[PDB]
Amino acid sequence: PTSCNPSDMSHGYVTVKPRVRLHFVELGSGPAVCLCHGFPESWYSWRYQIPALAQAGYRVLAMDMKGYGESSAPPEIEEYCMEVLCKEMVTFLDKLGLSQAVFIGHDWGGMLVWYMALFYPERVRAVASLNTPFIPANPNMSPLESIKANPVFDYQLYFQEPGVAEAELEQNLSRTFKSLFRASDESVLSMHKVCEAGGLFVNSPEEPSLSRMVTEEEIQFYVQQFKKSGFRGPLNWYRNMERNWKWACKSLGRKILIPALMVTAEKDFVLVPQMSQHMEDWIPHLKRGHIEDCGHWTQMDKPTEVNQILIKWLDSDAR
Amino acid sequence: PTSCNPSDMSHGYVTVKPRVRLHFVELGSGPAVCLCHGFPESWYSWRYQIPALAQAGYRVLAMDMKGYGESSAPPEIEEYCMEVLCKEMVTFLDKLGLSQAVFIGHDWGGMLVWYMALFYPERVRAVASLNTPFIPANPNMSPLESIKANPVFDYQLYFQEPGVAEAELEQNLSRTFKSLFRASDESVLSMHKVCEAGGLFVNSPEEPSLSRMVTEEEIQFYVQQFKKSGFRGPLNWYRNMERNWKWACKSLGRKILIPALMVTAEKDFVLVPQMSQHMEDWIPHLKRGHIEDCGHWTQMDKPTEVNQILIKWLDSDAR
Ligand SMILES: C[C@H](C#Cc1cccc(C(=O)NCC[C@@H](c2ccccc2)c2ccc(OC(F)(F)F)cc2)c1)N(O)C(N)=O
Ligand SMILES: C[C@H](C#Cc1cccc(C(=O)NCC[C@@H](c2ccccc2)c2ccc(OC(F)(F)F)cc2)c1)N(O)C(N)=O
Repeated sequence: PTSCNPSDMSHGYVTVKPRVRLHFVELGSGPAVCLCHGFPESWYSWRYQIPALAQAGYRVLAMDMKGYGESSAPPEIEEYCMEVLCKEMVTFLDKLGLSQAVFIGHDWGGMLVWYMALFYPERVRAVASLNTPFIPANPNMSPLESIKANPVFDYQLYFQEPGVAEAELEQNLSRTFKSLFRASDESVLSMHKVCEAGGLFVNSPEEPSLSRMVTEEEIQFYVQQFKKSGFRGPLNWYRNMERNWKWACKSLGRKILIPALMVTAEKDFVLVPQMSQHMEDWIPHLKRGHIEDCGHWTQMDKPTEVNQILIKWLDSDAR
Repeated sequence: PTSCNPSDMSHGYVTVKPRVRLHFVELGSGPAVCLCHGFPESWYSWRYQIPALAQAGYRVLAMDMKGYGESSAPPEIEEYCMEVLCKEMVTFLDKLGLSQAVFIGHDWGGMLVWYMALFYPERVRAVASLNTPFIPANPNMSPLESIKANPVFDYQLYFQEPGVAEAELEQNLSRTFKSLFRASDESVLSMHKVCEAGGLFVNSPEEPSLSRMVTEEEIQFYVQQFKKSGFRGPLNWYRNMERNWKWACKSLGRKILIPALMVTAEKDFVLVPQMSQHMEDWIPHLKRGHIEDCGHWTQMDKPTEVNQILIKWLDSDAR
């Protein structure tokens, strides 16, 4: 599929709070579709979808999420709780004069668009998530306890204390992104026992090979983006589990009634497809896509499949 | 009508050439409507139309024209010929992924949108001009000669030599804009015999009163905008008459066939309504509005009337 060159894009900026402005890239005309990337990514993670969606007749707004890229990265950890992040995205729509938008997210952006649909359905025309399932909060089980009962989420405890994971991820950015952005069959990093091994990359090469999914030029773009604000803002998305849990609990007796799509990825070994298995009981109008041979980095692993799934669903359920 | 606060707007930037980026403000969803201001104005001259058009179901893109505001102001005079300006606006649409837009202009922006419709009709869904008529080039009469046969366009000869009008318009910006932005019954400046009187403001108060059309805060916004690049870029729009005439002559045997609207203003003593009188012979699908008691500064003189005319025409002929 056709990709984006960053300097041939229209760049938009919206101030949603005194020291917080959101940056986005904008392409096409038609119904507004807002794309929300995950950790640790960029608007550029949507590079294969932006031209394709615009060509299909949508107005694509591909965000730099708060903490990333050209968006502001306030220093405070609580600025990255889901409650604040969602209300800023509503303000974003307000300042653009958009009554509604389709929201499509991946990874942490998938979590965000689910909560947008849950708490601001009147502002969400339709919602789609790649990899990230929607699991309603259990008001009887705290979040950090649910993380210890699952060993693959152990890197999340390593991410908790400010400054620790930042030093490792920032020490060599090219190594960081070449180590992360890999197909499942190429994966080089261990998510289990990160805390007993000292860090996330201790048992990965100092000069890793380039994944089949990405070019050297595409890696260097992410590198350039993360030189701006570093990893603190991105990591802060993980540092609000108790507040996110308390907020999510305030919604418990309610369903998501708007058109919705869940896209699972066969080889995402962290956000595994089985984690989505009873989403229908909460989301009555939920539709599904599923991508075989697809790892965690869904948009760049299987861009053609992603594009086909999204455009078919947009054309029937969002338009 | 509701106006705009500049800090609650979404701001967009598009690079159309190596050292030229266009700034615009963006509000609403629906068909793309691009608003092009005149001399010496700003996107903010559309402040009463932007919320109203967006509320009526349009996606408003209100430009800072090249040379103004947050848009680039390259130094070269030939960068502001109509030929270059229009091709940049096509590039603008290209980079936004817009196949077409409605173009609405006033004053020099009215001239620009007429030439967009003439040379790039496939990119103009519909075209509207406030005050500025469309008069096809006379290939037998040079432009500076046509200006001497009309005494009201004598300030245009004063505008020709670089640096001269700049010194007068820049010497006190608040005085400049308070002197210009006035109703016809309040007008304080003489357009005739500017060159024999030495300048444009020689016979106007050093501390002029504030027009009924504008507040002190609105004046100071223009003042702040013109501190950025000064008047050279704006004045350069007048310094390309021979090239604009040669380019316009290349189109001579052709009509404008797209939906079109000409809005005349009873009390614009420079762009007088009579100047539009045989536009129908060139623009077969031309419709008309006419605003009584309206001077040159149409959008802020009669904003409610302008809004009503534009929305009625957009809803029938552009949508
Ligand atoms: C509320 C709270 C939560 C949450 C939550 C929600 C969405 C996403 C994430 C998340 O961590 N995304 C990063 C995954 C990424 C990664 C991992 C480590 C470091 C950097 C990047 C990765 C990379 C390769 C890979 O390949 C494979 F699959 F491993 F082979 C898989 C994943 C966390 N909570 O407690 C519960 N229960 O939701
Ligand atoms: C191709 C070439 C051309 C052209 C062209 C096209 C469109 C617009 C203009 C233009 O000059 N716009 C500025 C008017 C403005 C002004 C005047 C002087 C200084 C600053 C601002 C003004 C202010 C108050 C006012 O009030 C009233 F009506 F006077 F009472 C009227 C006008 C020139 N050409 O040779 C021919 N023939 O088109």
